[PDB]
Amino acid sequence: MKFGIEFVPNEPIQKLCYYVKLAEDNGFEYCWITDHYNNRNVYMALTAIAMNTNKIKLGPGVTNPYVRSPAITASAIATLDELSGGRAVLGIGPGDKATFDALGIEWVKPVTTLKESIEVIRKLLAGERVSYEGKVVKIAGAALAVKPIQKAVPVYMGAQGPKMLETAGMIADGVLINASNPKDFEAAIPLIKKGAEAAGRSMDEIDVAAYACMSVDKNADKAKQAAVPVVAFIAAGSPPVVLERHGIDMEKVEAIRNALFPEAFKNVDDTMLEAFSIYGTPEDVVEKCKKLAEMGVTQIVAGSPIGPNKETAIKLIGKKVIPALK
Amino acid sequence: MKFGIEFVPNEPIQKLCYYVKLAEDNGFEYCWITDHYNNRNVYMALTAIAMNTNKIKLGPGVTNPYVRSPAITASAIATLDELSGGRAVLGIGPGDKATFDALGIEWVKPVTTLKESIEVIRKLLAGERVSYEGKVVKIAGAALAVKPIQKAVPVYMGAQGPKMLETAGMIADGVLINASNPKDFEAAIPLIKKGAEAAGRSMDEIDVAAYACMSVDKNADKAKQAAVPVVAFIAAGSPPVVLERHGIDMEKVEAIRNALKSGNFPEAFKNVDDTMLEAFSIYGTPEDVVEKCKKLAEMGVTQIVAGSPIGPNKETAIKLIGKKVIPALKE
Ligand SMILES: C[C@H](OP(=O)(O)OC[C@@H](O)[C@@H](O)[C@@H](O)Cn1c2nc(=O)[nH]c(=O)c-2cc2ccc(O)cc21)C(=O)N[C@@H](CCC(=O)N[C@@H](CCC(=O)O)C(=O)O)C(=O)O
Ligand SMILES: C[C@H](OP(=O)(O)OC[C@@H](O)[C@@H](O)[C@@H](O)Cn1c2nc(=O)[nH]c(=O)c-2cc2ccc(O)cc21)C(=O)N[C@@H](CCC(=O)N[C@@H](CCC(=O)O)C(=O)O)C(=O)O
Repeated sequence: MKFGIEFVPNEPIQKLCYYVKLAEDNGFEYCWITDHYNNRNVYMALTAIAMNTNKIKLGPGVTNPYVRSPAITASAIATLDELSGGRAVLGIGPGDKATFDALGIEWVKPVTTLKESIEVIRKLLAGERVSYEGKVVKIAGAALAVKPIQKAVPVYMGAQGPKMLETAGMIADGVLINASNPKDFEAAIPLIKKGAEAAGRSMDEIDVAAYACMSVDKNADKAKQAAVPVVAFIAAGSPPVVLERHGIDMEKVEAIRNALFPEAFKNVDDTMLEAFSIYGTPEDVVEKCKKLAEMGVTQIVAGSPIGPNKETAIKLIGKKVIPALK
Repeated sequence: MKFGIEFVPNEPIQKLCYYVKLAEDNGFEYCWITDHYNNRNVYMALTAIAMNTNKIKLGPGVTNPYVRSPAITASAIATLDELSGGRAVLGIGPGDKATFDALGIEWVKPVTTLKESIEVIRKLLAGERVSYEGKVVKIAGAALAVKPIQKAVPVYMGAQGPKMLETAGMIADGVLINASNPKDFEAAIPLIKKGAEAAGRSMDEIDVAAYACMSVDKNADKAKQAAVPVVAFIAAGSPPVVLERHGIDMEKVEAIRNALKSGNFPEAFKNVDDTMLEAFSIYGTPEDVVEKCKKLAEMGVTQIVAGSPIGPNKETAIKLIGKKVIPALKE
């Protein structure tokens, strides 16, 4: 099993550089930084991370076709790959309606715009002159001067909806799914497989990644309790099909959505902690990851909280979780 | 053949970080930075270099037991290995009398000092609490809190003389020999092998490195011209044994010795001839240099250090070596 780590660049980048180097020392293989206009800029954070790291893969987790021209994205990814000596990965997704409303941006065909941005980004990274008259994305004679070091920078798609999961199976080198429980993947992987069989691809070409809420501590209950605030936020934002897949009292969920705080947090129960987070001792967490692996998951991203204390939990994971899971 | 690159940190450290990143891009595997009190500090240079690189191995080429405590050398190396994610190498040598006469440092038994220093550095790096009552190095209760990432950081000895070569066979993970010609390695690798056999070691455990003067250019004569000033210095400093081995006109040498002594660089270079260029440098076209490196591999060289001048232009030369030399010699 491969492990990733994710951070919002909402603290001074030096602190983030410490966490990621700590993650590299502890055998994490992927570093994913969120991209939102209100936080520190993702590529500037990835530059500093690159300079403080040596082996860990890194890149946006995830950017999108809208807040920058896909041409700019491609050139940013190439710069990162150059600087890091061939370690870049491109996490890319459609974004969200709240953002583009705020920014005055049209949320044009999410699935198509993404598919086509990705095809255009792959070609520019290959050093091709690109003339591409898509439905949404339209390029005329663009070329990069900057080159990546890798022949093909991996592209990981964020996908929650059915079409995106299938579109990912057809084009993506990997898929980031905001899920933490094996049932979420029993459903979504066939949807990716459908796309992958369609396009002639084996599932060996596709890193299915669990972008999970993790919370590991030496004390099971200290760990469980660190999970609670993120779990309460998940339950709120989940669509009913997920609510029905794991069997969640929409009663609590109206009480959590409403309370949102300590009232929101009080209504979080054990079926929700089962459903939206890998929590427990290292031995509990090692077991939950084993199960996700049987379901086709090849990367687990230890998202927030990483534990009650991120620093302590990164180290605990390095000592007692990563080596037990190959 | 693995390739290394050498650099004196005598320009702003950002310029050096560019050259090393460029060498990494171009497939060089080792970066060796000299350690002399008059230039930029070797470990501050290596720190910056580590932050601008990702996979090239890096270290001092070479430090010595005298200008810092060996315990300070150990923790500096551990700090480098931590920062770089496990890429450090410790190049270490006895230093030189001229420096320690300048600095008021007694050049005590260079071979026993070096062996004892290397042994203490390794025990320190292995995390041991160290009490060591050597003939020169005496340590009581010392222990590092800083830990390397590599279980064993490699130790490369710089070695020109036969007792230093023998010692390297017994204790070193690699040997940096300042020489560019197969005749030097014919003479030296038997000496290394004797120490290895005495210590019970295979020669697969030992990276024999030619710390060479290299000058490559699409134009062989331009390459040759660029190597002269460095060759002038190597001929001048060569011990007497080395110059007869290669048949250097010893009168052309003294003329080079006086000119550099006075700082008369143009007079020094006027006295360098083809015999010293073939003796003390690897020069010419990429095809020429590839052939010369194969003749070095034949004597038992497993790393070539593309030392100064690298080429007429360092930046151009690093790229040409990357494109036309390293791939040809890559097992
Ligand atoms: C757009 C939406 O896609 P979704 O897969 O359900 O959810 C998208 C999320 O993944 C998206 O919000 C991500 O960008 C969020 N995301 C982040 N978004 C950000 O931009 N920044 C972040 O840092 C970020 C982090 C993050 C981390 C992990 C991750 O797991 C995702 C991340 C959707 O509606 N998908 C539908 C497509 C429906 C649709 O849009 N149809 C249109 C277009 C179809 C076409 O024309 O091709 C139509 O009917 O015409 C589906 O899958 O069926
Ligand atoms: C001490 C001297 O050793 P040497 O092997 O000739 O030293 C030449 C170089 O290796 C040495 O000067 C290096 O430190 C110089 N050097 C630099 N030295 C620096 O300190 N900084 C540098 O950056 C540097 C760069 C460098 C790069 C490559 C390189 O290959 C050498 C480098 C010597 O005379 N050795 C003889 C005699 C050994 C000896 O001293 N025996 C004594 C001592 C006995 C005892 O100590 O126990 C005796 O028998 O009485 C021998 O090897 O046989």
